[PDB]
Amino acid sequence: EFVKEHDWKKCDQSGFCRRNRAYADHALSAISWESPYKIAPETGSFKDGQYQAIILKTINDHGETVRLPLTVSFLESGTARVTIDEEKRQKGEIELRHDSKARKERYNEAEQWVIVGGMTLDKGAKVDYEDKTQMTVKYGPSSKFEATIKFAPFSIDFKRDGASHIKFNDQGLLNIEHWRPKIDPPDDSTWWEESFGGNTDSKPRGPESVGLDISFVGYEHVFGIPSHASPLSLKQTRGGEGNYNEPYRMYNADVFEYILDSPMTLYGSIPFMQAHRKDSSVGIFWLNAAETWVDITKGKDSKNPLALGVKSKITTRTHWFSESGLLDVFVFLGPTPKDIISKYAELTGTTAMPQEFSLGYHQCRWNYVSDEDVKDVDRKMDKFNMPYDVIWLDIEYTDEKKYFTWDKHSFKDPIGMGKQLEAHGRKLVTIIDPHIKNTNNYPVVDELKSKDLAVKTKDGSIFEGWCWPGSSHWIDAFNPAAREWWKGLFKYDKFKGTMENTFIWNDMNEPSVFNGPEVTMPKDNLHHGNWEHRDVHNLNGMTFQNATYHALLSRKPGEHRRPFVLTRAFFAGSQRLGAMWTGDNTADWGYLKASIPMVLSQGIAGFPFAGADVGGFFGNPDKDLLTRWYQTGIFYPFFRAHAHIDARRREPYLTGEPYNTIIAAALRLRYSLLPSWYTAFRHAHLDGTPIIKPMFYTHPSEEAGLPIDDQFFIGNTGLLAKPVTDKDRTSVDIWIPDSEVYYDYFTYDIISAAKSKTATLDAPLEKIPLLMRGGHVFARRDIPRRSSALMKWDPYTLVVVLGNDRKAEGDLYVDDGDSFDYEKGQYIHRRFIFDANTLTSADYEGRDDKEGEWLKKMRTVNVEKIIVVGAPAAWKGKKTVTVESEGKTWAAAIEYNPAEKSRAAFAVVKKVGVRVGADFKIVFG
Ligand SMILES: [Cl-]
Ligand SMILES: [Cl-]
Repeated sequence: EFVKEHDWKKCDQSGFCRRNRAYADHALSAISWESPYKIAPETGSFKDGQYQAIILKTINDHGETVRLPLTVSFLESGTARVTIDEEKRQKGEIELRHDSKARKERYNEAEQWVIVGGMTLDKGAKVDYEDKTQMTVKYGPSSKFEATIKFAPFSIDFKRDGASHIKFNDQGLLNIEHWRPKIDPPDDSTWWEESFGGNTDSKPRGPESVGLDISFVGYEHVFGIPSHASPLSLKQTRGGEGNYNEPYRMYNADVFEYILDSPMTLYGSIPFMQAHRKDSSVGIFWLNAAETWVDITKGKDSKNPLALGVKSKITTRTHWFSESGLLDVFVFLGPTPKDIISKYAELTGTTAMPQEFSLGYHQCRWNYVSDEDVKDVDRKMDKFNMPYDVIWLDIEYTDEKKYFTWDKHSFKDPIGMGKQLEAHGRKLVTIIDPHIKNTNNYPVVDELKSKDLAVKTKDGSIFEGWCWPGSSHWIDAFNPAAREWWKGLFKYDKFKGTMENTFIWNDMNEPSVFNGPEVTMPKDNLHHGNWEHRDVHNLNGMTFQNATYHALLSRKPGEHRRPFVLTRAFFAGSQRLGAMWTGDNTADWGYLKASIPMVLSQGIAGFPFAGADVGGFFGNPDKDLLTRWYQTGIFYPFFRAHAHIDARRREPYLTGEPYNTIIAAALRLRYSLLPSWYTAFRHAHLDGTPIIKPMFYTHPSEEAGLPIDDQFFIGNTGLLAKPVTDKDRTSVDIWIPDSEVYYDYFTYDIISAAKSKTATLDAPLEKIPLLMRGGHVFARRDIPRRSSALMKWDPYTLVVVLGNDRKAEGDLYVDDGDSFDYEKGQYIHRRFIFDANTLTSADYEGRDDKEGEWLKKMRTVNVEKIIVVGAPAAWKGKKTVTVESEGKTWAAAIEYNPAEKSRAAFAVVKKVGVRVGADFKIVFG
């Protein structure tokens, strides 16, 4: 590695963070503090779902003002948007220092990058009341939501169900740093040039941060703003036992040996926060791409939040501030977690339909050293009956760190290697990063430069800095021209050695710059549009993943298929583009434990296709740690083992017995559940539903679930997992959320019924703690195969899990896994309902029964086995069920097994013989 001992700005070393914390400190200390911002009421108009007005900020004691245009939008979804800009900058009436050509206006293209829907204004929104001091707009479903805009001082309260839920500027922390010239007087130490990390930011605009206090009234838990090594329920940041002392930071960065339990930034940022309490949820999305900090405090609503004499109800106070751009905030009023995340996904995108194979097990390290190493690992996985889908090539596969090349010594036959993988339906993933080596005899860099596709410096020169290849330039993927050029580099006939099973890993896209400040670009670099790097930093990774995504749609004439791209850096909207992982984690138990809250936070922030490196990246995991890590990793939506260059080889067959057998059983469970995992991804695509779901999401009425972040439900299955993540543990305590019956997935032991509680479950090394909730049906594939592609035509097993209602529902989505034919209806989506002794299968969307090639071939694929857990006693002695499908009726044998000790009664129907694409009805009893 280049950097050994890294320097990260603490809040006090970030000028605009210092200024905004100081602004908060002053406002909280001041007596009868009034925000110096007022709506000029005569400038206001409401029409057709939108309020527009001028906020006047008073900027000195003479009462001089600047004009800050306000726009409040009320969207058909019931979401609201509040935007504040700065008129002098809209007009261009400022002067940038240093003869800079940077844009004068406040960055206003975050919307262009992030927002894909949800923007229709609600012409049903209406002013309920309006005088010279305030106005209330009714909006949302049946006009149930209200926003009360107070003019002087400016504030907005967002209300429903007879209460305020979210307040803007209640504490008076609104801060829009208006443009000023650099003048010596007739505290400005952070206003202009700032130095850190071996770099001086020329700061041509001076101060321009935007900040606001957002209060969540009556909420004691807030969630989101990934990525951090931190609990799902976010910590306070202004001190106290078990709290942080610095704000959560979002400034995508390459953080060497990142630590646990910290508000420090990691590699990606999604500035979306939710607040949840029993039966009420709200949220905000802060649409800003610049460095952003969020302070969080909790206490009573009184100015001294520890005062006596006041009601105890807790308000969570949050203080958001970004270096530049618009103040631009979306407000979600729920009332459930599912509602909020759905509405957020309508705005920023749902999860892309994945390549099916990408849900399988990925095998990676730094590095497989040759094409022969790759082919050998492939063979050994099969020798050891460990299924996997993809083998990965880290940076040593390239010729001297030039992307779009292969090391000729070590990778002489990449097509041969590809074809070997293709023999089991397996894939290859190759790393490609945004740093393009600055060297002679390299057409990729020649074109990057001559076509003006590289990121620029403060004076418009091509930026140069160091990364893996040494001296490099960076693709400016903000430029559509750069994205279009990038597409051309990936065609199979151009990127020699690649073929139809080759997909792509994007890394170091924060961007990582080894000699740059905080290992990234200078803030005064310039991008396409003449935006400063400060304006757009948190978007950078996403623009690069975007470029690569679009490059993989078609790589030869007539091809049109789903990309698979892994990214390190990301933003709101990256869910449209592929997977993420949590970067360079460490081979230790605390990082295994921490992975679960991190991966959960990803999904509730609308980017669920997420995982952590299995085994941990840095170091050498003990055999038990590695084994437990597989048992956790099979529940990551993105499931990959990876290891640092100095770490011992740890392909899973190297572990030794008994670990090999336990790891193989974990892999087989992941594969068996693939039908249900894929269906979970379908729901993420349809409406932004998380793939693995925390308790707050599934059980919004159960208050005790709010701080729980070590257990989760899988998709739409009712499967409740709590992996073991502690050394030498041989049992686990699972929180049972409700009064439903819960069954051990493996033994059908009844773990709980009738009442929410904590249950202790035996959990030796060989146990994966996994429960099945009553009321659910899920599909699996029992026949073990070497890869997901080799399962494609195999029969399904349905597991029907009954509680006392003897009623259940679930679903199964299947398609060709690769094309966009799903857009034209070429898929199977079954809704399974058990009710009144009958299991039925119907099309999920109610479509009437034109079959393409894939649908036709699926006519050979059946449901063959049904297992009913919690089978009623009345079925005892009955030797058949009656099956009806496609006009034919027949008996199928059923085996009834009575309850025994704590094991549930269960019944098994074998050789059901019904095609999965057809309606059916099966009557029991
Ligand atoms: Cl002005
Ligand atoms: Cl749910």
